[PDB]
Amino acid sequence: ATPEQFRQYGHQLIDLIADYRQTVGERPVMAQVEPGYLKAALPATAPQQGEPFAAILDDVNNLVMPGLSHWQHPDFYGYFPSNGTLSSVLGDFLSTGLGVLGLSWQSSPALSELEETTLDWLRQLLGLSGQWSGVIQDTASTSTLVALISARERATDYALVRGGLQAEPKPLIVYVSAHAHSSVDKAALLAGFGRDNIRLIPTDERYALRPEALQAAIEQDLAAGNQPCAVVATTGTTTTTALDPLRPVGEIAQANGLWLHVDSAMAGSAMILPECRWMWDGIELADSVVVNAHKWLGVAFDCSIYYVRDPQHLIRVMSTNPSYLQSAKNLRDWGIPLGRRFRALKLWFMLRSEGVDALQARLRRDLDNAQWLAGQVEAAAEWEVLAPVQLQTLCIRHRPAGLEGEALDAHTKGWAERLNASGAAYVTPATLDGRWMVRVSIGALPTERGDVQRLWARLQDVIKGLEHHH
Ligand SMILES: *Cc1c(COP(=O)(O)O)cnc(C)c1O
Repeated sequence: ATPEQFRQYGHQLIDLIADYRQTVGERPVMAQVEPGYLKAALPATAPQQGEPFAAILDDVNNLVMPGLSHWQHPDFYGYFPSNGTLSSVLGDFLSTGLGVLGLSWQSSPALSELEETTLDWLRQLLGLSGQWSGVIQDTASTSTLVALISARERATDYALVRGGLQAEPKPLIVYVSAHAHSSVDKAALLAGFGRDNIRLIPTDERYALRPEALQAAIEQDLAAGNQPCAVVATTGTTTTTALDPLRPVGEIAQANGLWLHVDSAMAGSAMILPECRWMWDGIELADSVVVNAHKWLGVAFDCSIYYVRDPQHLIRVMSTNPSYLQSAKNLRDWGIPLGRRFRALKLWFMLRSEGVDALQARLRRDLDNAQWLAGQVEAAAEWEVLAPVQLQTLCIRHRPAGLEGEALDAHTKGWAERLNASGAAYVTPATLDGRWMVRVSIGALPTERGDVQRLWARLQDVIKGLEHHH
């Protein structure tokens, strides 16, 4: 397309996306197609000569829109939100249409310097001290790998410029809560740790790891000749949004020379709320922390924030130059990819356009709406909440009288799959304590108290065999 062909196409697409965001609630939250629907519906080869853009858009309405689960939906409650404020979407347009790449400062100064400013902007909004400095990764997954590669490198004296992992005399252990996200385990394994070497630490009544078990596990490996390396604590676990206690775990990791990396992907955003930073107490004792501004806060995916107190050790590892001294910026050296796009446009536009006053009320909205639905669920007979509601996620279940064990597990994913298939809401079944339950994660951008009331009505009715279509 010419730049003005593109501008005739630009305005048509701006309109299509504006009507989507407007009328999204009118659709089934989750896709109602079958595996193979699109591949069967598409050509088998690329076209030799270009095809008109109206042809695409037709295909976009007629083939692509029915095979979407809608994350930006008032009735989406699944997983954790993947929140896409239209101001940040407007930042992403500009980053793509500009076309620049950061391979170095010189290859575009405005990209790196903006990212430096906006990350410091948010560092302050989260309540973090001045010793913290951040970079945008693509995902928490990558971020925790960065942090476990950082952990490895600290405990092995930068072996990567020598024999690397296989020349180390002692197994490097990684200690995580038994409710830590599956990305934490993978990251260990991609950094070479071995499943054997990852000890899951048991949890408490509130599914938070017991520091007493950590220090038990840690003494036992020293009494085995293994070499403890790193702890990974989770502030807001995926199942129940449990809250690892980071001050006792941070004093342990400090007393034993281990890396404390904190996985605050989901609940990190709440730390712009001053009333919620009890959840983060101890975090100043941590070596790294990751928050997914592309989750709840509302910047469009991808935008994963990683903060270290020792950026000189990050640069040493990722630039594979351990002789480096900070006192004697190049985001190249702050993560895996040597090239980045202008994702700082997204943070900049959202932080500005909305304002910290809007971002605070929204998150406090999802917190307040999750206390409301927990109060109905507690009091309705036959219904129960299985975990504390310290964030905006509820672990709920319905209990027919007499119905225990496997049968109930079937009853629970049955109605969970029936509610999802109706189109009224999107919920994520998940296991807790060897039993199946159902998660309600409240925080999609347009989810307000009216929508949550409805969800509580569809939940009751789906058990009585009543399902709602649009
Ligand atoms: C979502 C999440 C992850 C995964 O982060 P990605 O950005 O999807 O890679 C890891 N840990 C926690 C606690 C999360 O909520």
